[PDB]
Amino acid sequence: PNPYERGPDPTEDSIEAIRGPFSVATERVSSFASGFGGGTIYYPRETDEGTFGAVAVAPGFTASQGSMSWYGERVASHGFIVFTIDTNTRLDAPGQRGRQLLAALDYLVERSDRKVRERLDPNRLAVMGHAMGGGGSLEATVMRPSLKASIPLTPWHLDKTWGQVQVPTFIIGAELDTIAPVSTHAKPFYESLPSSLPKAYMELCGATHFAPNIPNTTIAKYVISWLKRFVDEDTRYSQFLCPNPTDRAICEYRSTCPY
Ligand SMILES: COC(=O)c1ccc(P(=O)(O)OCCOCc2ccccc2)cc1
Ligand SMILES: [Ca+2]
Ligand SMILES: [Ca+2]
Ligand SMILES: [Cl-]
Repeated sequence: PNPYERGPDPTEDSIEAIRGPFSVATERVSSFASGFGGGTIYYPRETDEGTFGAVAVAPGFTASQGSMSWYGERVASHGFIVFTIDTNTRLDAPGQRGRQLLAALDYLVERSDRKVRERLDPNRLAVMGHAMGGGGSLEATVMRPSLKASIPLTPWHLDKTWGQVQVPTFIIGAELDTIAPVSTHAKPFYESLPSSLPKAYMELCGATHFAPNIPNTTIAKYVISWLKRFVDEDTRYSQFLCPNPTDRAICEYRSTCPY
């Protein structure tokens, strides 16, 4: 009965697939837009099952949306509006990246053209980001507690305490990261999140700081599952999140399961 359920019942094969059951169309947003550097909107074409939630996606320091473009088709085809953004400058700090993620979401709600706006549920928004943009994902949830989900990917931030976060948060770390080492960024972040929050931490064996910038089935399958569970309230995806996954590519996993 869940009004936000989209797509057939999932399997291990369907969440690993490079293409979900929805066909995807795109829209380029100029950098002239206020509040962020523009980006690319990826949306599902089919409307017979209802509107969709959205996730804004930020890159890291010195990087552009091209470092995140593969999340666009992969995630949107499982039933989401996906907005891979550019920041105002490639040198913006994490707090700036959080502010601009929220401006990108507000663009979708308030400014987008009819093709996008009529496919969107403005009540169900989420944030995701890489490196400093993962620090921005944390920042955005403090700025806006009504967000449905947050996914910081190999996140970087000098602030190590996130005990006021109220948004379900999934931190992905890279075991051999030397730029944002898991021992000094991802793990203290995760441990400082409220213990009553639905949250998870996944550490990828042998991975580096730029693992999130190339197609990665392990990232994709649980990014999709997390957005499904919390943006769509879709408990069909709880089976992949709880108990903790044991994929060979995972070297540590922590969670507040069951949820
Ligand atoms: C300001 O403090 C820092 O130097 C610094 C702190 C954090 C991060 P990041 O968002 O986790 O990195 C993501 C992109 O790789 C960085 C990079 C790429 C290419 C050439 C040099 C550096 C980056 C830099
Ligand atoms: Ca702009
Ligand atoms: Ca464990
Ligand atoms: Cl690295």
